[PDB]
Amino acid sequence: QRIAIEPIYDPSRSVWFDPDAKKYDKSDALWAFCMYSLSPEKYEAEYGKKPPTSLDVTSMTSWEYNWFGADVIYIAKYYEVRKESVDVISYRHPITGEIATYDSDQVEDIEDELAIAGFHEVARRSVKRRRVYVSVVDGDGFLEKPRRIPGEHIPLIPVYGKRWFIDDIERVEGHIAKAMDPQRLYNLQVSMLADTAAQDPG
Amino acid sequence: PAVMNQALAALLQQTSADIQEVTGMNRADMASFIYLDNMAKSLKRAGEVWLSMAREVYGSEREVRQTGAVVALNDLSVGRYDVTVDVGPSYTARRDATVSVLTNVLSSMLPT
Amino acid sequence: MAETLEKKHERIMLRFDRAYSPQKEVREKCIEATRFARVPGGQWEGATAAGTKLDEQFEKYPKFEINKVATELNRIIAEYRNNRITVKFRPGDREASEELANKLNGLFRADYEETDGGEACDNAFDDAATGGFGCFRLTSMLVRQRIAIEPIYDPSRSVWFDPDAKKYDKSDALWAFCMYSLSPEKYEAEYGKKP
Amino acid sequence: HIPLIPVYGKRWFIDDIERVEGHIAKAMDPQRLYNLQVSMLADTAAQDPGQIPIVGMEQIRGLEKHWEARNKKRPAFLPLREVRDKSGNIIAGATPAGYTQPAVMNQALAALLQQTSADIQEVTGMNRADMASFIYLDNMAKSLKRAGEVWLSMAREVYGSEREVRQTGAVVALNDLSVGRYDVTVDVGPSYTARRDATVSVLTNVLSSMLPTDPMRPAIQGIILDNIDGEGLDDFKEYNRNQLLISGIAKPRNEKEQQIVQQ
Amino acid sequence: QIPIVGMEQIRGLEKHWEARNKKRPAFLPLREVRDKSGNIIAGATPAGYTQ
Amino acid sequence: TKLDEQFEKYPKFEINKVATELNRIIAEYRNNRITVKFRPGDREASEELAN
Repeated sequence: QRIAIEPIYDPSRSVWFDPDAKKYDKSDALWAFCMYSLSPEKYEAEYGKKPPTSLDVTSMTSWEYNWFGADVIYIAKYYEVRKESVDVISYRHPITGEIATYDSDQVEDIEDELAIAGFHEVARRSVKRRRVYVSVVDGDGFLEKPRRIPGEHIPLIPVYGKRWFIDDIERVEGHIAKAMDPQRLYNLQVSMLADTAAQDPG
Repeated sequence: PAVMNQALAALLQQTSADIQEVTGMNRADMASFIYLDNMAKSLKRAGEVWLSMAREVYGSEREVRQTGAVVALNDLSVGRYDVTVDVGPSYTARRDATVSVLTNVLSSMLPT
Repeated sequence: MAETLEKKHERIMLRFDRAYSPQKEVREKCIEATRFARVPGGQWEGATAAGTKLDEQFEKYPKFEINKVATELNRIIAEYRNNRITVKFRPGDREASEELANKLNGLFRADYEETDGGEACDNAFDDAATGGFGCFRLTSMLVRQRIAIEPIYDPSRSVWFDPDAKKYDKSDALWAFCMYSLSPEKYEAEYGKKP
Repeated sequence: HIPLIPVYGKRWFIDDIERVEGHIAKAMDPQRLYNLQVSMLADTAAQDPGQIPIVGMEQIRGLEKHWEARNKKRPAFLPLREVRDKSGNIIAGATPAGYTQPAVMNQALAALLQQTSADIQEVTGMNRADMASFIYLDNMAKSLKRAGEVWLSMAREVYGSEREVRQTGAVVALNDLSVGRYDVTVDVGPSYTARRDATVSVLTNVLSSMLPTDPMRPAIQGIILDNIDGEGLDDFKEYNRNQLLISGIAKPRNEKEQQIVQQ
Repeated sequence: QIPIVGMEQIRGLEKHWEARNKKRPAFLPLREVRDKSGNIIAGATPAGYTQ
Repeated sequence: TKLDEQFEKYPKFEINKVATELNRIIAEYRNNRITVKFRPGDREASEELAN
């Protein structure tokens, strides 16, 4: 097993968080979405034959843009955080030290050594923990049923240029938003001068 | 012939000058400081998430050298580790990290 | 007259209005300033949709925005983010005060690092330098007990003090309010079904 | 104490009312007047770009195609008629009557552009005191001092009193009382991620103000190198500590060196 | 600046002067100033401009 | 505009001058990339753990 770091493409129209999270790093969030586009053939590869797909909708893109591709199929990943109750069933084995042992519920089922050198002793303490589940959904139903991922936090890491919290809404800014008006006014000035010059040469 | 009215010339100069004005102690004077500072506090959160995720994949560390699990196990009630998440320069190999700090220790020393 | 008996609640509500009224025009300027400097179209707010008929139409006046007041503010904020400063706990003249100071400002560092201290301080300074008022909170969370440092968002329209406190740090205050917004579903989560 | 810690940019108490100010309130009027100046200049410039000749209808009838293509073809001349009154007499020549005017950029607008652009930089901003960020950074320190006082008052009820007869606190959960105010003072200083940074930062300031002489300087360097350091420095650090403790500066921590290398 | 003209000097030709900045006219038409007897007293140029 | 029963379009020249500073900022980061550190603590075994 391994931990991997992967990139996310088009974050502006792909990542959506709980509207109740206010911190920079979104620590206090309880769910999130991560959308990505897909081709009909790759949707046929996994997820089986299936109906002809029901993609998600945002009504965001093609806003001043040309469309030619019907290879849309938008799929999303869904992250949940739940409390749940898990039984710690410690094999606190007296020998070779081993005081205050772990034995979470998900250990014994996979770890079947037939209890070589552990003993069982106190194993009847139930504790509320915190786990994270992941799922794959579309506009119709579940492409992949929920399963728990190995951690405690939502594994999405946001990066901002400049971020502020103004009126119940988080606001960001890059490095070119402030220069739109002078640039697109300079362009108009040059374009208007060119043809006026070209109209009456001599 | 054509004339190139005065208002257009004034607008050309004004807009061309304003584009540079709007867009941009040694470090803080540069226009790229805030972005490079907000990147560090994102990497700090990434480190925290990695630490929380690594215990269940590689197992707890514990001491009595640094020895982990046997086949696949976590250990619990071992407590928070004694490390602090920070940021620093990115190095391809460990040797670069060693020589980079040792050469900074040097060059601040009189020959003696 | 208390708890279930809401006779305490009318007093609380009256105190809210008494605290809100004096500091009402002051906070409007702070909010307007932050919005003027940060929101993309906020420099023209108040006019926005203004124009003339122009032969039975409603063409609106062009409203270009060339933001030139934010550069010095960014310089000031970068100045602080370069050198962040924190609490020190200097010792005294005694046999054991050295170890006492060491222990105390190690505990404080532990509390500041393992919670949202850095975010709280950065947010407070940013708001204070932009509008003029910032704030942050100091609570005690259960993890087997701990002191935690937390940020406060939108201090201008969220924090209201006793109108009888006059000092910089509001030491001589006897009550205060801290508002925050919430979603209907999260209101259903805790606080029960409720009205 | 109430656990809320206010932070102000600039604060004054004027008429029974507390008044605050940031760094952009003073510059709103010049900025939003500059915006209006630019917006008003743009469309005035865009209204009348060039010049067009003006003629009478019967002075050019039948000759429009020659004037239409005067920039593509290369005519040797352009024909036109004269202006005749109702009885057939000539009163004006064959030249066009006049031309339209292009945009002008009145002088008051130019003066306002320059003045407002200059005023924005004037209103908004011994070495430290000359900078425009000093007052904000000074008001932050006195907020942090109050935060320290609140934390120290609240920490006694959570971690217990200290006492000394080392610093050992409670047993299960207790406060102790009538132990009195502590012997510390709240201040501000640079913020460090780890303790090692704090140690090396002050030790290197103690150094670099010392002439190369006296035992001191090697001891300071040894103490500095004992802290700090990262990956792959095990052997170097052990070699350093050996020389640091055989010279009576390290105080063996009663495990192996007091009986092996110290002896 | 706005040109100043007489009412009878431009009647029936407003659509050409309205669109002089969008379309690219080869010229602009205008009439002369005539007195009560029908004699010409002024040319086809506008009388003046505002300041 | 129509322009005598056609649809000639306005010329729209584009002179991109806003990307130079953005490229400078990006080059600044790509020259110095920075990553996670994992500083040690004050304990007998924290050094090896951090390594």
